Amino acid sequence: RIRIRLKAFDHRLIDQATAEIVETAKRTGAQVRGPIPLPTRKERFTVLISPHVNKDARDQYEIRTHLRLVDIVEPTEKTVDALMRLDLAAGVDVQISL
Amino acid sequence: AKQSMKAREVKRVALADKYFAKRAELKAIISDVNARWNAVLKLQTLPRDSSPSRQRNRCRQTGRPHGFLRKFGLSRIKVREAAMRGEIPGLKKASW
Amino acid sequence: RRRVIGQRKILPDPKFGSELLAKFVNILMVDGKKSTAESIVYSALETLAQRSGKSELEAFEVALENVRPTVEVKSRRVGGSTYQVPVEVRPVRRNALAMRWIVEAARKRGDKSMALRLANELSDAAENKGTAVKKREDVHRMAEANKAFA
Amino acid sequence: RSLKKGPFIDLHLLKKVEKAVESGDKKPLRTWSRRSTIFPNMIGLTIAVHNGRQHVPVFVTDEMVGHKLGEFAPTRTYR
Amino acid sequence: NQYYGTGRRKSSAARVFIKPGNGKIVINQRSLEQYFGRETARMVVRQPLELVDMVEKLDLYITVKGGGISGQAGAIRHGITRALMEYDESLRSELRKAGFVTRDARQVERKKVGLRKARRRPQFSKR
Amino acid sequence: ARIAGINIPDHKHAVIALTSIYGVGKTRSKAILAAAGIAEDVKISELSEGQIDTLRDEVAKFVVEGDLRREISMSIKRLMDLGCYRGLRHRRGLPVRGQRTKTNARTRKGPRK
RNA sequence: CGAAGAACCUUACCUGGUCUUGACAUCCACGGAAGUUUUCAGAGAUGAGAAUGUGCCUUCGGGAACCGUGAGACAGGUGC
RNA sequence: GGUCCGGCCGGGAACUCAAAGGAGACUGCCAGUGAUAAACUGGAGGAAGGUGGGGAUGACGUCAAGUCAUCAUGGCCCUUACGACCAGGGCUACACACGUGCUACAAUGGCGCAUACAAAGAGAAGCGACCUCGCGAGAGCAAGCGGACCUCAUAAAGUGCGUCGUAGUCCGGAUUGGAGUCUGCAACUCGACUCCAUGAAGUCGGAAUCGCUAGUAAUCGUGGAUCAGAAUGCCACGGUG
RNA sequence: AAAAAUGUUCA
Repeated sequence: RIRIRLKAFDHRLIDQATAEIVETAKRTGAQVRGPIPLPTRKERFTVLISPHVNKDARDQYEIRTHLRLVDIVEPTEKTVDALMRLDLAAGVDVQISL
Repeated sequence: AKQSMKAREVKRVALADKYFAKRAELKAIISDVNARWNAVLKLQTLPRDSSPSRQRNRCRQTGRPHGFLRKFGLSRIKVREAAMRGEIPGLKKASW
Repeated sequence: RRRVIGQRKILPDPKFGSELLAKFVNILMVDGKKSTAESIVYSALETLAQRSGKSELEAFEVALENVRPTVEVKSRRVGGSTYQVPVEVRPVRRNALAMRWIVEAARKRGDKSMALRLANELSDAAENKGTAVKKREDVHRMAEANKAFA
Repeated sequence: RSLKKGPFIDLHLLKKVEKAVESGDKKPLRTWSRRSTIFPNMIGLTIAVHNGRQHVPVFVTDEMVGHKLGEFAPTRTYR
Repeated sequence: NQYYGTGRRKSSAARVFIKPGNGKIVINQRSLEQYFGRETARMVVRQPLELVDMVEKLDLYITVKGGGISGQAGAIRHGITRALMEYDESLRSELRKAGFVTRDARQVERKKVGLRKARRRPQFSKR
Repeated sequence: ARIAGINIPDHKHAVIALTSIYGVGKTRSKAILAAAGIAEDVKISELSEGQIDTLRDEVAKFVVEGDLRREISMSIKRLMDLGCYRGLRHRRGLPVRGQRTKTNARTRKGPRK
């Protein structure tokens, strides 16, 4: 029903401080979904570390940007009060659906 | 730096979507590859003005084209500088 | 060096049951790939089978273990004087080397296909058309007749 | 390169041409421009096309089935 | 199904449900030589099966995904005898020392900056 | 065979035999044979002279041979008359179509020392 | 190799058009809402125009933004 | 179980996968060896032993190494200008020489047919299916997706068959002619792509010279960045080996 | 235990 997309950088953030909305939603809603993974949409760069020549040294970058989305699904539409106005979180893509 | 070289570059972007882009893009069928009609055609080749194909994306702290990254909107070094100091979330050294 | 360095063991040919046959595909390895190699192996194998209802495997074996390499020249110290020492070859490495050579010898016989090569080529056992006879007349020529020591 | 699906006109300096075909040309137009289709009907003129330091008079030739000004001027000079 | 096996070898992981029934290899509604063209590969993974002789007496379904051609067959070879260490725990030793629950770790290595491949570097000359 | 005039290669399939021999190349080879309903993999060893009648007609709908070879040279010299970038360039035979004008020009400009 | 893209433009180089508190900075004074759509000539830069808009606050003077002009202290220089 | 037979439907979370948190390896045990010393060599068990495999980490320092043009800056210098703004041209000459690459010379191959299995990224002025036309490049028409949904998307060597026969050819592809597509106001110098025609040199390379120790070399594709629009370049990914 | 020179001035 509802899609709940949690998309944040660190595992110390997509997993931590994110339980506070799963909590409050139990009473108001009627179900919870646990934290379901997703194939993680990630990057890696290369920037030439030198200011001039020397391509033997380039700084090679990586960047996991984790995706456990949780994705609580609710036919119960009384969830919304304690879900979204009440609780708050930043550093994490918070997205809701019908 | 070279303040002067930069200054130029800036103003091209104002006109780029204020006297061009939807002023110019007004071509429709009769002036593209769909169809042709020389009337309209030759009088919308008539203004040239500013153009984004005469604009490079540029670094916003150098304005050189060499070693450019769209992705951060800045050049080679003006990524690496920030990135080494650990200012930017989650960029890290390759280590897999 | 200070360690004897080799690598993993290759698998024996699984549809004739024979490691030698699989190590000769490797010799013929074309595009980096065993596949297009195995074809021709098998093509010329049959050629040999027709002329030789009995084993056609003992015309590889005889030819190449008649040839017994032994020569190189090195030097080591002995009693405070170095001396130019001639050195023998160990009987195992004689084997290991010899199997390769005959099959190396193909793709230069100026045929159309590796059929006509490896077929006519391999069949001989002591009257070789392969490099095996052609190294005989150098190995024993050298040894102990222009080699001052074992 | 190509005029695409149906043709272009390739306007580049088409503000002088309409003045100079009302008494003809015979006189060397100081022209920076190096592009514009020379039309087979715009002939008998004297175009001084640029090469970036000298404008050279070039008398247009008949039957120009699709060509540029640029192709008829020096670009860099040999030994 | 009554015995399961993983076996993930050469980037291909293959499900194994060993079912009660009779010797046959049914894999994606086909056989080996039917899910692939000419193969050397087909013989190699039957090698544990003749090792003490089976597949005349039970049936199996396999669902291999991804990786190689040989890599797929890598997975098949791996998972069958990770489901035949649990059919038989007496051949537990005779499968680990016969290198069939041994994972192949010769896996393709990554490219680097300033190098053409994993170790390859440019040639230099001057003549 | 020959078509009717000028030899072409013999004892070889018909697509082969048509060759590149001025305005009839690879594409034109099998397209022509397909067109006149004669079989493509008919050797001149296997080539009939009832096949021969329908042949000649389809190659007459293209400017081929000596005829072709005029027009072309008239047009390479065309561009020079103009004195085109392509034009003048042909007087020492310098690359026109893609190729370096500095170097690497062995087979257009001629070779190194 | 610097340069993970040299048409013009970029790009420093060149030839030409053109300017000198300035293209880019700050501050002071003057004039003017900012702007809007348009004409002619020029390669364009621009130069010279035609109409049109009369905003934001006011303590009604005054300001706030911004445009043009004036003037220097200054400014500019991928120059060594 | 159902099935439009298609994980197409419910359904079950087992399973692969996903990805957060763990289990494990410690010469730890077993024998021998060793100054009874440290320690070493075999053995076992295990997915993995004796710096397991692959990254990332360059000491005190040296090279007045490079880089005032990435940027920062001491001094020096230019000041109706070594300043500034614009249009055109150049940076894609060429008479040679060299570096770094790419492509072939062929049947262990080339071509025609059908066919097998991948991994990892990309993305709302965005990717653009579809369906229509276009031989074709591609143009039209237009859905879908904020992308473990939809689009880019279609792996290629490989495989079974058809053939050609070791010819500079059916190899190879340069050169050039003519006609087109597309990005851009616009492609003449100096943009990329396609159609046809023309069809090269090269018959596996001297003296000499280089890399690479294992999934390495080898080989076959694939994607990404850059980028209005220019990869035989760079960066990254797997298949085979 | 396999022949072999030579290095403009200046921190």
